[PDB]
Amino acid sequence: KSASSFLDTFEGYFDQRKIVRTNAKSRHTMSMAPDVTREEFSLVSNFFNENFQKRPRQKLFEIQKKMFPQYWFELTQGFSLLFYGVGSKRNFLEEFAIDYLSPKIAYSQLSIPCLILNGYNPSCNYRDVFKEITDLLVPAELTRSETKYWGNHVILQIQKMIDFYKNQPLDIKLILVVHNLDGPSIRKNTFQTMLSFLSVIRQIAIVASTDHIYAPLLWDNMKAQNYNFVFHDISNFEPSTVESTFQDVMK
Amino acid sequence: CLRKRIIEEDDQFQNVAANFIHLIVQAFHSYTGNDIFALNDLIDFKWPKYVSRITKENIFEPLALYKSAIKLFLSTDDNLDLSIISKYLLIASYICSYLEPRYDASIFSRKTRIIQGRAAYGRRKKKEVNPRYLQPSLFAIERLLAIFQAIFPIALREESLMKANIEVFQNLSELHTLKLIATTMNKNIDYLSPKVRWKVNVPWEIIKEISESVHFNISDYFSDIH
Amino acid sequence: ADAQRSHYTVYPSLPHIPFVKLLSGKESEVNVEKRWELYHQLHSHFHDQVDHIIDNIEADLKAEISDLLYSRCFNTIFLLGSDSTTKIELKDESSRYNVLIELTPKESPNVRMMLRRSMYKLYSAADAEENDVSYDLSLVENFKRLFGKDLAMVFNFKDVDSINFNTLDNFIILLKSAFKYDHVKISLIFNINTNLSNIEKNLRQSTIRLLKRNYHKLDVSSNKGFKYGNQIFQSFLDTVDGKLNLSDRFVEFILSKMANNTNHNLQLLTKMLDYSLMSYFFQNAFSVFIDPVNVDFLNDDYLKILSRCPTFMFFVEGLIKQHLEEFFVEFLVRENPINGHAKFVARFLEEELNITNFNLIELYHNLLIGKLDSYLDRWSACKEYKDRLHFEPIDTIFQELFTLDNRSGLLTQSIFPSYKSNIEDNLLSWEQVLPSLSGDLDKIMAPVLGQLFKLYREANMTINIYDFYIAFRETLPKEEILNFIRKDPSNTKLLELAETPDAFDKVALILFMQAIFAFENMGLIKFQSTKSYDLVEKCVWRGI
Amino acid sequence: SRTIKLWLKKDVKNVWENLVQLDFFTEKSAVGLRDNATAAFYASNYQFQGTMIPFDLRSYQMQIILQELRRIIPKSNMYYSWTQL
DNA sequence: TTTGAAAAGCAAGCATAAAAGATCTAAACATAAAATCTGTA
DNA sequence: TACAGATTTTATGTTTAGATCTTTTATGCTTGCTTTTCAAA
Repeated sequence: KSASSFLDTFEGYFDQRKIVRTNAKSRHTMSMAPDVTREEFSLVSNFFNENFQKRPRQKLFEIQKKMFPQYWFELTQGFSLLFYGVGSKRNFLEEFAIDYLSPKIAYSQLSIPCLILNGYNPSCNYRDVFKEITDLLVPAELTRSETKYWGNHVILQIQKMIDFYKNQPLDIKLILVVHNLDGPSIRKNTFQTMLSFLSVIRQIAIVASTDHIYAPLLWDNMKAQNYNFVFHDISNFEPSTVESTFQDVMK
Repeated sequence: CLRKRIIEEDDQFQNVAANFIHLIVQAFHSYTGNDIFALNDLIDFKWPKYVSRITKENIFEPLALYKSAIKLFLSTDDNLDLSIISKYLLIASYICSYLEPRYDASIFSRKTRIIQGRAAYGRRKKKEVNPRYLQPSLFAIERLLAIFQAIFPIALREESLMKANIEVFQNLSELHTLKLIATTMNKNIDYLSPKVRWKVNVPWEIIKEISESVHFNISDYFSDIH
Repeated sequence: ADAQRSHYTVYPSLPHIPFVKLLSGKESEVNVEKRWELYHQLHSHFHDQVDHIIDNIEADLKAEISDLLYSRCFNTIFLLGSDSTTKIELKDESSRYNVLIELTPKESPNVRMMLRRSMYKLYSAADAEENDVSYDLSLVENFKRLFGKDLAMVFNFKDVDSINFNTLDNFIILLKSAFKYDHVKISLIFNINTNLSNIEKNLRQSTIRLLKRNYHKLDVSSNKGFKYGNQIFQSFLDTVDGKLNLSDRFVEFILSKMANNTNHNLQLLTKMLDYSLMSYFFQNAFSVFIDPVNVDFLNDDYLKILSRCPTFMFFVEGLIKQHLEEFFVEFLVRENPINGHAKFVARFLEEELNITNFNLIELYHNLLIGKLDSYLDRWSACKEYKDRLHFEPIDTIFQELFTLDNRSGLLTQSIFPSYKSNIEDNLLSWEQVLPSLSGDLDKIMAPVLGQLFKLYREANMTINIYDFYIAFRETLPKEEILNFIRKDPSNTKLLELAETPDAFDKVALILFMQAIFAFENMGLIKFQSTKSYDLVEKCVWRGI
Repeated sequence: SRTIKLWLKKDVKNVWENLVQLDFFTEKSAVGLRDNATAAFYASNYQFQGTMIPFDLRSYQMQIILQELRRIIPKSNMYYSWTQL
C-alpha cells in the first residue's frame, strides 16, 4: 500500500512518484513464489473461468442483448460500432454479428457474409485480408493510369471502390468484424488507413472492439471521420481464454 | 512604376537607380554578405516602394528621398485556427519537454490533504543554461495528460476537472500528425507501446504566440528556474 | 479452430425493422411502421440539403482556386486549413498543355522520387491529352519539341505539414531551374493546416525570398466565416420546424463539441444532429403524432404519460389556483416561429448591415435562452434595431415530449465518451456493471480484475510483484475457496490438487498471473525490464 | 557598453544558412559524401533526425576553431578580443 | 512559538537502456525476350 | 498441319518496408552529505 495523500487525478499522479529510498526496497522475486506447472494453471483457470461469477455474467449478457436492435439501427445509418470494456468482447461480437445481424439484414433487404478478423493474432496482415475482401466483393481492377508510379495497390483500389460505391444502392453487402482493433499488427498506420477507407464505404458494416486503454490515440480527425464511430461500453469481466493463448503466460 | 511616377508627379534616372542600389548595398550588406542573388531580391522587393515615395522635391535630392523612405532600409522584410485542446496540449507538451518531472508536484499541486504528508520542496538552485535553448526531453503520455489536466481552464455532481476523453486523444493524434509533437520513431510507429516516448516539436517563438492566443502565462514557468 | 486464424469468412445459416415496441411493450406495430417511415422522411430531408451544401462547398472552393490560379517565378498559393480532399481542375486552353501534378509525403522520400513521379505524370498526361523518355527535368526542357505546345505545370503539394521540409526545399530549388525555358510556367499549391510561419521557419531564407515574388493566401477550412456551418444547422432548422424544438443545453453541447474540432467540425455537427434524431425516434412513442393525421390514435398509455409534463404541471396548478384529449389535439397547431425569426435576423444581418462573421448556432442559443440582446450588443453596428429584432420565447405546454434535449448523458456516452475513465471506473466500482443476484463465493469475493485494480490503485512508482501477489492473497478467503474447489467431483485432478497443503497459494497465483497479464494487455501495467519479470511500473492513473 | 547594430534573431537565420553553405559549420556526426553509390542510395532512402527538428536546435560542429580565427583575423579588426575566451 | 527530524534535494559513480543510423534484405512493383500454348483456317 | 496471336517462363531492374547490429549518449538506481517544512513540546 502507498503511504500517499492522494489517489485520483494528477494529485495521485504527482504524489505517487516518490523517490523511494534504497533502504526501503524489498528484494523479492519469483524465487520464493510457488512453483506451478502449465497444466494445473490451465485446469484451475478454466474451472474458475467456467464457474466463478458465471451467473452475474450470464444475467448481464441477458441485459445487453436488448441493445442489439439499437446496434442494428446504428449500423443502417452509416455508423461504425466500436465496443469497449473490461473483459473479452469476442463472443459478444460473434453472437451479435452472426446470430442476429446477418439474418436481420438479409431479411430486411429482401445471408450476408461475415469476415471475422482476429487482431489478437500478431500475424494478421492487410494484404491477405484485402485479397479476401476482393474475393468477397469482386471490385474492378485498377487501370494502368490508376497505378501511378509504385503506389500502394490496396489503397488505390479501395479509393476506386469508394468512388464506385457512392452511386450504388445503399444496402449492406458485407459485415466486417474486427476483434481487438488495437492489437499488435492491427494497430499499425497502414492497416488502420485501410479500414478507414473501407469504413467510408456505406455498403460495408464495421463492427470492431478495442482492449487497450490508450486505444483512441490511434485515430486523428480524418480517421475519426472515416470510421464515424458510435461507442458502446460492454464490460462483462469475461475470461478471455482465446486471446491469452496468443501471449506467453508462463513467463 | 518609375515611368508612371514621373508623369503622375536618362542620366538623372540612372543616377537615381544607382543611388538606390548603393543605399540597398550599404543597408543590407551585413545581412546578405557578398551574395548577388539576395541583394537582387531585396532590390526587386524595395524598388517600387521606393519609387512610390518620389515627389518633385525628392527627385533631385538624395538625402530627402532617403529620409522619405528610410523604413525600407531599416528592416529586411524577407517574409511571407487551431483548437483550444490542441493549444493547451502543446503548452503541456512544452512544459513536459522542458521541465523536470521531479519538480512537477512543487508547481502544479493545489489539493487539500486529508492524509498527512509533505509535498515537494522545489528546486534550490537556478540553472546556468536556459533549457529552452537545448533539445527537448522525452516524456510519457500519462504525465502529459496530468499536466494538461492541471493547466486546463475550469457542484456535488459537476467534477469540473476535464478528464481524458475521446477528443483529447484525437487532438493529440492530430498534434502528432502535424508533427507539432514528435516521437523517437517516425516510420512504422507503434502508438500504443509503453516504450514509445513523446517530445514537443515546436520552438519557443511558436509556443509563445500560441500561449498569447489563449492568455496562458507560460513564461512564469521559466522565469524562476534559470 | 477459427479462433487461431488471422481472418476467415463465415456464411451464417439463415432459417424487418430495428425499431422496438415502446410503452412497456404495448405500442402497436403500425405506430412502429409510422415511426420508421417518418424518421426516414426527416432524415432524407436533412441529408438532401446537406448534400447540396457539400457540393456547393467544393464548387465555390474550386472557383476561387481557379480564380487565384489564372489571374520568371512560381505562382504560389498557400491554402490554409486545407485538410486536402479537393479535386483541382484546370483549363482546356489551346496551344498550352495544363498538367496538374499531385505529390504526397508518401510519394516524397527524396528529391529524385519527387522528380521521377512528376515527370512520369507529366508524360502520361501529355500522351493521354494528344518512344520513351528519361524521367528528369530535360523532358520539361524539350516539351515543345515533343508535343508542339507550351507547358503550364500546377504542383499540388498535399499535406505539407507532413512532408520533409529539406526534401521539399531542394525540390523547389530543382524546379527553379526550369525558369530558363520560355515555354514553361510553374504554379505551386501548398496545403497548410498549421500556420504560415511554421513552414516559413522550416525552409531556408533564399527559398522564402524565391516564393515571395508571387504568392497568395486563401483560407480553406470549414470554419471560414461560419457560413457553411450556418447553412447546415439551418437545414436542420428547415427540417424540424413545426415538429420539434431544440433545447438550449443541446445547442450549447453542439457549440462546445464543435469548438473542440479544427479540420472537420461540419461532419461532427451532422453526426451529432443525426444521432439526436435517431435517439428521439427510437425512444419516444409520441413521435407518431408529429404527422398531424395520427391524432385519432391516442390510447390510455399515451394520455397517462402525457399528463406527466412540467408544463402541464404548471398549467393545471395555475388553473386550480384560479378557480384532456380535446385539449391535447387542438394545441398541436402552433408553429413555434423561433426558427423563422432566426432565419429572419440572419438575412437581416447580412442583407444590408454587411455583418457576415457570425455563428447562427450562437445566435440560436442566445435566442433560446432569451439573451439575444447580449449577443448582438457585440458588433456595435446594429444598435438601431434593439426592438425590431427583439424576440421573447414562449414556453408552450407539453413541448417536452416534442424536443431534442441533452440531459440523459446519451450523446456524451455514444459520441464522446470518457473512455479510459469508464474503463477504470468499471474496474474499481464493478458492483455497478455486474448484477448483484458458486453461490457463497460470488457474494464474498470480487472478480479478480476489480480486486487487483483496487490493490493496484493504492501503490507507488514501482510495485514488487511478489509482495503485490501476497497483498492479493490476503484479500482472498481460503475456506470457501477450498469449499468451492471441491464442488465438482467429475474433475478428479482438481480434487487431488485441492488435497495438497499448498492449494490456496497456488490457486491465488493462477488468478494473479492471469489478471496481471490481462492488465499488461490492457496497458495498465508495464514490465520495465525485458528479462527477470520481478518488478512492474504503473502506467495509468484514475481520473486523469 | 564601452554603435554596432544588433540584428534580430529572424535576420541572423540568413547569415547562419550562409555560414552553413560556406562549409564553416557541419552537422554533428554527419558522414557527408558516401564512398559508393550503394551507400549513397541507402542514405537517400532514409530521413535523418536532424532534418526533422527546427533549425535553431540542430547541433553543429566547427570546421575552424577559435585559435585559428585568432591567428588569421587582423589585429585592427574590432571583433579581435573576442578570439581568446 | 520553537524544535527537530524524517522527507526532500544534489552530486558522483556506474551499469545499462535506448536513439541514431549503417548495412542490408525481402517484398511489392515493373519490364521483357524466348518459348510454349491455343483456337481456328 | 500450320500459323498468328495470347499466355507463360525465365530473367532482371525499381522502390518501399522492415530487420539487425553497432556506437555513442540519456537514464535510472545507489550512496553519501545538506536543506527544510510540518507533527508534536
